[PDB]
Amino acid sequence: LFDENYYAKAVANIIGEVKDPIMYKWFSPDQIEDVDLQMGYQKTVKWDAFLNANPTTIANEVNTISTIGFSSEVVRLNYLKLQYKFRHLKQTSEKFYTSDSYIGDINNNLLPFAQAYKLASSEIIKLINHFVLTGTVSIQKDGKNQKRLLPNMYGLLNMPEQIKEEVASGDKDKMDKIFEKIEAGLSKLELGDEFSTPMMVIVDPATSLKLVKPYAAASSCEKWEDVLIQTIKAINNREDVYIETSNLLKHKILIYPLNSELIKFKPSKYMLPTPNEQVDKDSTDVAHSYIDFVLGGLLATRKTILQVNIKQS
Amino acid sequence: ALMKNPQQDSGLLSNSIDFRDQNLIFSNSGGVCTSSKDKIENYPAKGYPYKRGVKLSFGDGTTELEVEAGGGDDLYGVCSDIDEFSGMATVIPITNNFTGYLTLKKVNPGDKLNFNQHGELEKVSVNAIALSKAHKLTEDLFIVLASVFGNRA
Amino acid sequence: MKNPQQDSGLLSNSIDFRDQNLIFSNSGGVCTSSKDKIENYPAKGYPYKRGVKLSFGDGTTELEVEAGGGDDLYGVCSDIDEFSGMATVIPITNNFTGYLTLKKVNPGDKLNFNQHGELEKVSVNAIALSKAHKLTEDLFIVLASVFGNRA
Amino acid sequence: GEDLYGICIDIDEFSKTATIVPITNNFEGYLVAKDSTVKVKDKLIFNKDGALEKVKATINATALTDAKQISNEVYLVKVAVFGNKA
Amino acid sequence: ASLLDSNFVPINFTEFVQAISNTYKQRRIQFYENLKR
Repeated sequence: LFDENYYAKAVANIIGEVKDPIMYKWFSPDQIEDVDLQMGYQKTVKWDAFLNANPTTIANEVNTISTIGFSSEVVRLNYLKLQYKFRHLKQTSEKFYTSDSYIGDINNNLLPFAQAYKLASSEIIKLINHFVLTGTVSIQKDGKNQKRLLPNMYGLLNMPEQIKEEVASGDKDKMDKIFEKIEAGLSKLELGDEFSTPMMVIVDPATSLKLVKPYAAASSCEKWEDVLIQTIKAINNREDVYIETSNLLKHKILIYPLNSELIKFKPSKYMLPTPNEQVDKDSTDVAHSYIDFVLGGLLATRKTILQVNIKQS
Repeated sequence: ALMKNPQQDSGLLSNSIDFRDQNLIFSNSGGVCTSSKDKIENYPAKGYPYKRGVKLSFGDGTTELEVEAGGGDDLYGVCSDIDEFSGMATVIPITNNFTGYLTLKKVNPGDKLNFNQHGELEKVSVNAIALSKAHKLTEDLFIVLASVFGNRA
Repeated sequence: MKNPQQDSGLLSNSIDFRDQNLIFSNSGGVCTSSKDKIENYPAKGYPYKRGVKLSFGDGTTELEVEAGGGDDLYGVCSDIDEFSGMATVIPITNNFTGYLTLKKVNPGDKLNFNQHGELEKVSVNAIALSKAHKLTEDLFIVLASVFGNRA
Repeated sequence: GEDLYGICIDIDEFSKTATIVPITNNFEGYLVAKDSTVKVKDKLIFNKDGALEKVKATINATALTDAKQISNEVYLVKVAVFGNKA
Repeated sequence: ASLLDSNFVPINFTEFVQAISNTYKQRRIQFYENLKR
C-alpha cells in the first residue's frame, strides 16, 4: 500500500512529530479506556435501593410489613464523528515549488501534504482538548456560534448536577472571598466511600497568580496555595493533590477526584485525527484531503465535581 | 410524560450515598406497607390509569371488560402497578385496604380524601385519609401518601 | 418520521415491481447527479421533504434549518438523520427533482413553497410532474422539479 | 448592483488572474463590507465598489457575524450568498 | 500492529488506520509511564 499510496506513506512517516494531547494530564492512567465506535451510543444500567417507610416492629402477630423498593437508571453516552478538509500541493507538483529553504508557495499559502497534515492535526487536537475541558465546540474568542451537539455529551466544566459556586463581581479580587466559595463547595462534595483518592485542580493563570500571595495581617511561610492543598487533603484522606494551569480556562476553578469509580473517560479509539482515503484531484497542482475525529465519551457521577465561576462583569 | 418509567435516559450515574428521601419517585410501584394476604387483580388497561382510582368499563360486547381511571359512585379499586408490554393494570379491589402513594388533584395529614372523576384524590363519601402533604414531582403531578379503607358516608 | 417506527405484522411480498416507490420512506431524488452540492444542518422540528429556511438564534448557538418558504426559502430537505438531528439540505441554487410534501393539483401546474414548507398552487419555484398522492389522512406528496426562483 | 456576475475569492498577482465563483453557485465566507454598521441576520447588498452594505436587493446575502476590523478601512464579514431574489 | 514497528507492512488502507489507533494508544501508555507527577 505504501508503494502505491504516497499519502499513506507520508502520514506514517510524520505521525511521530505530532505532540501528545495535554488532556492526558487531567486524568489518571486507569481513568481512560478506549471503546470501538465511530458514531453511536453506549448505554449502561445502574441499580439502586430505597426504603419506603419506617421499619415494622415484630410484636405478637402481624402481616403488613414495610417495603424496600428498587429503581434502575440507564446512562447513555453519545459519540459524534466530525471531519475537516484542507488544501495542499500535489506530490508531483512539489518539485516546482521546492525552493532552497522553504517548500511551498509563500504567496498562495500552499504547503506539501506532510507539513499541511501535521499543522492540521495539531489544530484538531487543540479543539479536542478544549472540548474535553469546557464541553463545547467553538472557534470564537467570545465563544459564540457554538456547534449544536447531541445530548449526553458533556465536558468537565459543563457537566450537569455538579456543585456550582459563583463569586460576585465585587469580590473578584478578594482571594478570601474566592477561598470562601471553594470551602463551601468542598463541603458539599459527596465522595462517599471513594474519598481515599488523589484530587486534581485546574485553574486559570490569573487565579494561579493570586494563589502565591501570602495567606491573610500577612502570614509567614503560608500562602493561599498551601491553605487550599490542606483543605482538599482534609476530605481526600490526605491523598496527593495536583494543581494544573490551563490557558483554555478563564476565571474558572475545577476540582474533581482522580478515581475511575466516580469519573471515567471512555473515548472512541478513533477520536484522535485520522486521514481519509478520499483525495480530491484536479488538473492543477492543488489537491484536497480530509481528516476524521470522534468526540464524546466522558462519564461522571453526580455531585463529584466542583465548578467555581468568578463573575468578572 | 406520565409513564412510570421515564423514556428519556439519564446523563449521569446517580450518587448512591444518601438513604433519606429516596422513595418519593413516580416509579415507586406497589404499596409502602404490603401484606402477604392481599388480593390483587390484573385487567386490560384503557388509557393510562397508573396510581389512580379505576372503574369498570364495558365495550360493545365483542371484547371483554377493561378498567379506566375514574371515581365517584363507580369506583371499583385502585391501580397500583402497570405492565406496558402487556397493557395490564394491577388493581387492588376496594374491598381490600391499601396504603401507598396516589395521584392528588392539583392538604395535611388527617384530611379526608375522595376520588374524583379522573381517578385523582381531592379533599372532601370518604374513601381514604391523607398520611402526608402533597409532594410535587412535576408542574401538575402531585402524589400523596394515603390509606384507603373502602366506602363510608 | 421517514421510517415507520411501528413494526409491520407481515413479511412483504417482493414479487411486483410497479408502484413500489410512492412511499414516505423514499429518500433523495428520482434522478441524482454526482455533481450535486449537498449540505447538512441542525434540524429544528421535522422538515423532512419540505422547504427549509435558515434561522439564527441569539448567537450562542449556530444557525439551523426549519421548515418554511416564501421570501425566506433557503433549500429543500431531502434526507434526515434522527440520531444526529442532521438534515440534508440541497441549496436553492442547485436544482432538484423528486417527491415533496404537498398542501392537501395536476401536472404542468406551477408550485411555490408556503410558510410551512409545503407546496401549493400559485414567484414560482417548481412545476408539478404528477398529481397528488395520498399516504396518510393529511399527508400528500407530489413529484416536482425545482429550478430556483423566478418571477 | 444589477450587473453582478460573481464574487472573487482568490487572486494570483503574478499572473494577474482572479478566481471567481459564479452567482449560480452558493458561497459561505468572509467578504469586504462598506462599514461596521452590519449585524447578524441583516440583508446585504453589493454596492458599486463591490462591498457589502446593509439594506431592492437582486441577490439574497445574509450576514452570519458582525463586521470585524483589521486595517483602517478593511472590514471583513462572514456572509453566505445563495442566489438571486425575485 | 503499530506504526512504531518497522516490520509492519500495511496491506490496505483499513490496516493502516488500525495501526494508527494502536500507535496512538501505545504513545498514551508510554506517556503515563514517563509521567512522574
